[PDB]
Amino acid sequence: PHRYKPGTVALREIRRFQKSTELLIRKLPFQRLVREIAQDFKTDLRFQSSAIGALQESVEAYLVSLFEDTNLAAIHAKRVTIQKKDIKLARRLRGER
Amino acid sequence: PHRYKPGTVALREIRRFQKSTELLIRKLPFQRLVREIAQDFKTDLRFQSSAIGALQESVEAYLVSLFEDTNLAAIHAKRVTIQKKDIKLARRLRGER
Amino acid sequence: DNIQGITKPAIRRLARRGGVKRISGLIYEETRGVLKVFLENVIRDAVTYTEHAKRKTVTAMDVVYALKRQGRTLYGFGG
Amino acid sequence: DNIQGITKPAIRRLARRGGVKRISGLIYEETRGVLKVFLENVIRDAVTYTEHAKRKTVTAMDVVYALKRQGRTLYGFGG
Amino acid sequence: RKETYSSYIYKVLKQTHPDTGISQKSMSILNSFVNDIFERIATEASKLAAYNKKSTISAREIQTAVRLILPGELAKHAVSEGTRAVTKYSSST
Amino acid sequence: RKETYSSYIYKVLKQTHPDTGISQKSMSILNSFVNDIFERIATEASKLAAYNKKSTISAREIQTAVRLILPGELAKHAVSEGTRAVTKYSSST
Amino acid sequence: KASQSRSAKAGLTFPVGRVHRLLRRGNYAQRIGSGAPVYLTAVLEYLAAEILELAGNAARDNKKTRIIPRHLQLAIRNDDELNKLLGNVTIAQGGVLPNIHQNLLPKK
Amino acid sequence: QSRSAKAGLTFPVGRVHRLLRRGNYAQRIGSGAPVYLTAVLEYLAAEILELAGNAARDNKKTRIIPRHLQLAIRNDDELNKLLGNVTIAQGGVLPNIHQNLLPKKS
DNA sequence: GAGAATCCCGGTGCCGAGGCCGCTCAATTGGTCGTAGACAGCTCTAGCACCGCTTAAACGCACGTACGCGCTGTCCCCCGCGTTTTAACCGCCAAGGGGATTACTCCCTAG
DNA sequence: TAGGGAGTAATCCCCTTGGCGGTTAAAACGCGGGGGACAGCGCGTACGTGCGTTTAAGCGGTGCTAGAGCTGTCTACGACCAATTGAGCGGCCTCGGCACCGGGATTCTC
Repeated sequence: PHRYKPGTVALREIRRFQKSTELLIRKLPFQRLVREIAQDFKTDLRFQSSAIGALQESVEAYLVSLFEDTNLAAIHAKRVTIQKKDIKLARRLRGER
Repeated sequence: PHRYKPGTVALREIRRFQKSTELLIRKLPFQRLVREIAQDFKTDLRFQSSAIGALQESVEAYLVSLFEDTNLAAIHAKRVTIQKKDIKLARRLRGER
Repeated sequence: DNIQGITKPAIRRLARRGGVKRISGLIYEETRGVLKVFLENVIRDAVTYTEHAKRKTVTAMDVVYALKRQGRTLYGFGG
Repeated sequence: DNIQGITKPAIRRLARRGGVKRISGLIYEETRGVLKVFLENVIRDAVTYTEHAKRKTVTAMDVVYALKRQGRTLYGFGG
Repeated sequence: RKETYSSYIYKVLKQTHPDTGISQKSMSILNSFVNDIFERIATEASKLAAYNKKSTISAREIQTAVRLILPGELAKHAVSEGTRAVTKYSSST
Repeated sequence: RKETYSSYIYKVLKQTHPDTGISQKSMSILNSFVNDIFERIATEASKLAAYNKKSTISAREIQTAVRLILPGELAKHAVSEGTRAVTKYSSST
Repeated sequence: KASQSRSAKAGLTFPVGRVHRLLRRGNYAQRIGSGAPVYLTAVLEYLAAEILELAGNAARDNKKTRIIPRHLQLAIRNDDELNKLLGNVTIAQGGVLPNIHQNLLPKK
Repeated sequence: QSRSAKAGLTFPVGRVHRLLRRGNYAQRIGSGAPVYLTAVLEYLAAEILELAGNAARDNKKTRIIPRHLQLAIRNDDELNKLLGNVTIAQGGVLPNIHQNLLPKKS
């Protein structure tokens, strides 16, 4: 059969994901995560679905901006594969410690 | 015939300026610079003496805060010498464009 | 299985939204770690706005005010 | 030639404050181009405060408020 | 009873694009945007009036706040539109 | 005829340290610190009062404010000492 | 005796009196002058008109007749003074502009 | 009788009440609220003065200098991120030397 | 093993950091009233819980190949140092231009 | 309808912009030398690809009840006003901590 070069259909997946505007995290594991993370500060806490959407949009923008910052720090380091020290450098030079 | 290794006296004077906290910028050339950069909008400008000292402290703090960041970018770049590309990545990661 | 409630291709989806090419395997738990240190700072401020208002449910208002605080503001839910 | 007011050993003094063993020679003019935009960005918000005060002199009182407006609030000269 | 700007901005869109529809979420973003802009401009003006030891807000402190906040060509177009509007309104004679 | 805070910080410093001297640049520094903390706390308290449809500022809103901005062990130290002062005032009414 | 509002006296479609109300009981100042709501209303007029212009051109650029938040996001992020003003705000359901680094392409 | 002495504090409750009421924050204002703000300002002032005093005695001086103030603010991490956006005057930077920049071996 | 280069101990004006009195506004006390915060009480939206079908998304094992990484040889461009030289800085004298402030007034903004 | 907040303006005094000049740390400039950055080449493995096999997300439907939210009523906290006393700003006065200078011990570096 006919195959593809590794890193060429990944460009197509990149342009598909950078066209598509849809949501990239499933709603029930995220709502379980935010409920068990809000249980620590205060019990018997109910939630709103609009608050769920606002929270998920905030964290989705946060990983997106942090992630091209990590990618730019990685190509800065004459490499293509990202590593954990790129994340630590991006966090340290972005200001949050 | 006593010749020092290059960088040892650099680190020693780095230590002396680490105990030091005085102004490292000459006063009158910086006064000339701020007058020639403030003349362009409304001429015949009177200046107070303390404003120039405040400008000195702010430019020195911004320079050292950028230089620690580009030192971190340089030591992350597996090098000892800095470059313009470290300075651009410092400005990109700190976010002043 | 709550902190790993997000799945392995979820960081991949957030990755390829970000224009990356090659991704390692040790970064997934580290991205989950920055999830933890981000959501603590978000929902501690959210629950301060919550029980200040004498309510035991979070609405759409206190979350966007919590987001308004640190300078990562978000539109769309301002009303 | 007045733009040549800032001198290269002063940039070296600022560099060794950062604790750097090796400095290349292009860093001086890079920092010159960096600083030139930077001080003009506070001269932008100082002289308009001065003009709205109906004053033709600047002081230590409006420059600290310009830095406090942009977001590097500085102590020592009041405010 | 709740307040929104929706009919005014709808009319602004019909002045330049008559055949264009609207998502309600787009009104939510743009209402938040105009409220946020009014927010920063108004507290910048109040802060500047508290600086000059004045108890009155007039057109000149919000003019200076517009010059402070907006970028330069938007600042000059905004003060042009504001000055022509306030001189048209001031001609009530 | 300006107002300073120098006598009170001098009294506090002599309460904690009976031998330390101080310079005037440091007094300007920490007067600016006190005014910055006061101003940030005050605009946050006014914001939380206007946000809860509330026309009076009472100690609950500054309690929520010093909960939300100040660091946590300083936050509960400040809450403890401020509540101690609150009961000291309400006892000695 | 009957006369209309100040908005058409200034020739504006945004409410001058509502802005005056919000400036009065928004506790920004103890005294509010007459010409301040007119100036602020005109500034909001021009800002909303320019944002609607860029949104309408973006919606024409996708061959649609409705304003999607994608159109608002691309109109804000494409243009650079709107990039500087709105850099710190994340648009709800906006997405990310397409960009690839030159070294990441299959250069060969 | 002074309200500061009634509340057991050494800070001018009347002055901060004046600054709060003629500062245009709310139409009405509380009575125990300036006392509460007075107490928390006294606490932060006392704690930063204690830290500056310790940073004075460890470097043999009986005088407070802004370098000692920088030494007092930067070591405490919670105070450091409290003032992560604040530039001090005549304070300097802490001495940190990178391990890769440190030469030789052992 | 030597040698710059530090750290450490002792004498010196000094000039800038603690008291002190004078006193002038600004914190304190008392009375009045009209409204706003608190509590009680009320109606329904909306949030939680669970059952069950569908299935597309996710885990896991297998392998193959670019890409991270270790080593290497090399220009060469930064680093220590001697020599001019050039502008920065300190002491100072004089001007006059610009900020502070007093003082009445009227208009326009609060109600 | 009212009243008090800018507005005008004049006057005093203070600081700051030029202009002196010496002298002196300090920058400019040229020169020897040494590790550091540069590309290049090989070794292996880790991430991409793929198919079989779950699984537990998603829809959607229903049932229940807390709790959001609006209204009514009350009364006591607080703005407002008039008199008062005291305390914190300031000019003035006085003296010792620290920088500065001089000279000897001491530690990395070569």
